[PDB]
Amino acid sequence: MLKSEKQSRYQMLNEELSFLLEGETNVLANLSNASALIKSRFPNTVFAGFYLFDGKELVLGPFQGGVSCIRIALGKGVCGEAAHFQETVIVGDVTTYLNYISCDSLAKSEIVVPMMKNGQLLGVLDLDSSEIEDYDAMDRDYLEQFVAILLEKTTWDFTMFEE
Amino acid sequence: SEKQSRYQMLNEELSFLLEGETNVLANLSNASALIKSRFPNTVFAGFYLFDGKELVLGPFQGGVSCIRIALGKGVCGEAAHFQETVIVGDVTTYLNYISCDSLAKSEIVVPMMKNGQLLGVLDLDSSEIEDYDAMDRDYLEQFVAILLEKTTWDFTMFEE
Ligand SMILES: C[S@@](=O)CC[C@H](N)C(=O)O
Ligand SMILES: C[S@@](=O)CC[C@H](N)C(=O)O
Repeated sequence: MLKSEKQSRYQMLNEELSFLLEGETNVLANLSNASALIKSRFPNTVFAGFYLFDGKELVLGPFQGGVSCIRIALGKGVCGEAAHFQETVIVGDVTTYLNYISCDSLAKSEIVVPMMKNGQLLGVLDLDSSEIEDYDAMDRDYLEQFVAILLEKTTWDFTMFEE
Repeated sequence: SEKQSRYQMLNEELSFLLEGETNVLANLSNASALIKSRFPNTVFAGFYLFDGKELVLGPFQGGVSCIRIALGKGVCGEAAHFQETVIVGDVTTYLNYISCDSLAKSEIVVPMMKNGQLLGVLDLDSSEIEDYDAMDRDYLEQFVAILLEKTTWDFTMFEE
């Protein structure tokens, strides 16, 4: 995908997220549709979704794709690395990468943007592509701005679903 | 009509995934992924959880969808209100239907109950007409049963 079109796709992506979340704070509906949205803008996406922090590790959250890894310990895997340092992590080639937890998929490249609030790790937004070297700094800046529109629009509260 | 083995392989696959895993989020999320990958005509496969007064979009597989469904509204509100699995053979000639995907032609919603409480519903949309019959209701209610006994409805570990 051309750089100018990637840039454009991301501009409509982040705007649409703002339009979608306008007036909606539910973390469940937001996290869910967010993954649906990303998946609809990037065809190479083989996985788009979240992994939330259960307090001790990362457990699978709303996502788009095939059956995936359930839990992930910090430091381990691309997602584990990201959650640890709390910084985006990109992987050009996943087949020659050393710390990559392969939960199937035809993922050749992957990126993980950490979600943070009040110095606390809420979890991570992760995307896998069917193409090698498919994520760069452009993807990094827009996905972080995405996560930012997400958290800014979402009240991290699961209260309403208990009992 | 061997839609049974398909569903057997599916439900056996399900128990295996929840084997030693009770997190509501991890479980509901993979359940939608599992259904989706196992049934080709699936346009939407996911859940709508009850927030106290209405249905609210939860872990699903599909395009961007409706966020909240009032009880009694649409096929999801129906299934929720009557706490009984509902089936629609032709989504277009069904009056009380809520469209969130233009490619959906038939739909089946199966309620999720626990201790006389509505937890939510499992909603499946197909791109084919009358693609769901009594066989789907049996096997999907069998899916939900297994899902609800191996899953602890607890979000507390994500709060704060
Ligand atoms: C859904 S599945 O792709 C997840 C985890 C990830 N690739 C890892 O190295 O952490
Ligand atoms: C996600 S979508 O298929 C929603 C709706 C449902 N068919 C309606 O009658 O409730």
